[PDB]
Amino acid sequence: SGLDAFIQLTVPYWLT
Amino acid sequence: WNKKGKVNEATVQARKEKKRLKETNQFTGDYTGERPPHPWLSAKRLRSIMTQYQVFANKNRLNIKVDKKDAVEMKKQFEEIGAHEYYRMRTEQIINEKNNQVIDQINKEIETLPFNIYEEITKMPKDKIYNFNTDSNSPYILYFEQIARMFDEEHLTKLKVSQRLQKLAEDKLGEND
Amino acid sequence: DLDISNYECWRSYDKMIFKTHKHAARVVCKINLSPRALKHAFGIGSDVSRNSDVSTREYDFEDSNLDSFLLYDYKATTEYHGNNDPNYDYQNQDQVPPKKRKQQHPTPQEFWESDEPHAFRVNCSNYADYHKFKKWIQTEIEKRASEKSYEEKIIERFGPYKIYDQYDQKYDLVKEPSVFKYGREYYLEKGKKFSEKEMEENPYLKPIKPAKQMEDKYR
Amino acid sequence: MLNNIFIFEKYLKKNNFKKNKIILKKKFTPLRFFLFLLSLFLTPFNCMFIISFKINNKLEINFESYLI
Amino acid sequence: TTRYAQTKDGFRVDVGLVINRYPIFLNLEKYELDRMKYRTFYQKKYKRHMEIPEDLTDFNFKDPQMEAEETNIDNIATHFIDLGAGEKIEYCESSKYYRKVDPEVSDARSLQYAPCHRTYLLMKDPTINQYVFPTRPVLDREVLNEAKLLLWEKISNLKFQVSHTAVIPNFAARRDFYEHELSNPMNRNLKGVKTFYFIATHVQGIPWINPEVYQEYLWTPKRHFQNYVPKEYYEQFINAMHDV
Ligand SMILES: [Mg+2]
Repeated sequence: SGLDAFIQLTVPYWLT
Repeated sequence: WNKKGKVNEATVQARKEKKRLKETNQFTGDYTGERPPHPWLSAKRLRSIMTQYQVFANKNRLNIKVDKKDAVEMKKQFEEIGAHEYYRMRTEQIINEKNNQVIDQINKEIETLPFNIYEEITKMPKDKIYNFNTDSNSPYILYFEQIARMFDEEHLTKLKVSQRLQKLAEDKLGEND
Repeated sequence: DLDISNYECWRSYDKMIFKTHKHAARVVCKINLSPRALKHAFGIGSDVSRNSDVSTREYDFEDSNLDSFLLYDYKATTEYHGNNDPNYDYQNQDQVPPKKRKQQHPTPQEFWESDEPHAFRVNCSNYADYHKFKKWIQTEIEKRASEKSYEEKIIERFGPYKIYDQYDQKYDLVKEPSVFKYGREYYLEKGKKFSEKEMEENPYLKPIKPAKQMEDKYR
Repeated sequence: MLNNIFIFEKYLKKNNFKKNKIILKKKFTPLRFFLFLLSLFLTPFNCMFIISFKINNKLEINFESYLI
Repeated sequence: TTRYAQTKDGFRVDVGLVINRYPIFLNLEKYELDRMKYRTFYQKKYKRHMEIPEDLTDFNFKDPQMEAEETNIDNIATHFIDLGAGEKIEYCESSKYYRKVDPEVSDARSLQYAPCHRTYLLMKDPTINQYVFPTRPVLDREVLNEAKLLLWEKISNLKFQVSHTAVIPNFAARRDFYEHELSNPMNRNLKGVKTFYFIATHVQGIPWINPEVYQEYLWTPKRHFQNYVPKEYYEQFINAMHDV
């Protein structure tokens, strides 16, 4: 939930 | 004489498209119209953030204890530091009152104008009222060499410098620096 | 299990909880209190940056365990509900539609001075002992009610609020800058000094002596 | 004392907006939206704990912590 | 076909200005600094807040003031040069950089009269030996913001750089009418004069005003605004002033 759920979604794409 | 209103198909689809998309996500990648960020950022630098932010979310009151001796001092320190600030803060509340009165006096008087200029003042273009651009005069710039030396640590200045490169990477105000 | 003895809280003004929207944080609990106690037992609450049309004033507390907090009032004034109507009765008592009925609400300055209780809503960080955070306040207020008001103490320490508005008085400028007084020099550990290399590697450490208004023979 | 400086820059815009309260009201894309929150953990003037939904929002922040 | 702008009450209107320069010396107290020792110390023990990695501390950084000030001729040009054994002592006034500005001066003619507090400039009238801000009237056709510039190119003549953030006026006053202008046949049907003032901020310049119009221009902060001008003029603006 919360802020912690952007971060498994948004970031791991733009690493590559 | 009025009857019930029937439904638009727009409200129908939004109710349905969500359920298709609660599982999936719209944020994940170029599904959304998304430009890449400032290339100063790298795959490794995000992991520098993630690997340490993963650490911060896993912190609690139960991963940590504190000695009472450290605690009792923390009262008088942050109590009195706050006491200076409540004096400071409560002034702004008093200040902003008198500031807003001045606005109220003039808005009564703006009615007491001729026809020509009274149009513009009410019907100004928002581009002029919407100026949030910086200046050479900004208290982060004007006092930068002073404030860089007043702190107790360089780290607390690095809190500022690393902060800007982010915001410069957001609005794309940084380029090849 | 709650014990105020080892437990310790206070108030802060920059260590805070941040919201992106009003209802992002869950209402962890509710506390019924007269606002009059708070202003007398605690400072006046700062302005609102997170709860826009909901509340009027916030509060920011902290814990021995380094756990932040918030308090606020939820739709208790006319600022949300709107002003009262002197023409509408408030005694029709469900002759017009009940959904159309509207109760009378208080103005803030009437509300804050009231002894009447009101539910104050709490927000927290992850996994704090908010159950302790209640009785701390609820007991602390029982002390500071009789003792003394918080503002009057600060007037005794710092004097009245100085705004520089009065024609009748005659005020005094300030001329000393804090730059030359203060630096990292004061806040280093005692019995130490900067390495003369570090003193020169970091140009920020190099002291300054204030410019002197030199004699005007030489222009 | 920096808090006492922005009172002027905020005052003048009250006249421009004819409002008693001013907020800058940005809206960010996802990547930009997260980094702006990293900024806010790591200010020297405020230590923060952040709470939010799963969806980006029109953020309503004071100018005090704003900087470029 | 000249007609000064008029109200429904009938009063006359005058564009006005107030100009300032931001203060230079910041008085940071200890309690605002005391944190920066404490809150870092307690962090290192327990670390209840986000700390930074090392990969973010690799970039190049510049001081905006260092490089930009070494080119500013106002900063460069030092008035009072002397000689010394090898290296030489010098000094500049009428510049904005904080070292060269002195903490103790008396020159109300100059910008640096009180670097701690902010100050606003004032202007004497040729009619009366009283300090007031610049003013001028407005025609029935002209505009406040247009007239704002007509005053600007008048007194400044582009020797004096200022930013104009405010487009909607910030103050307004109601004076009693002059004695001299009673001769004017225009003002006798108007019966009043108002002054909608704007505010602007000094940059990268040096004050100069045509002595033809106004002379003997001085500065002052919010607090010693008492001395240079009466009380009826005092109470109007001080609710809005800012002693930084
Ligand atoms: Mg019909």
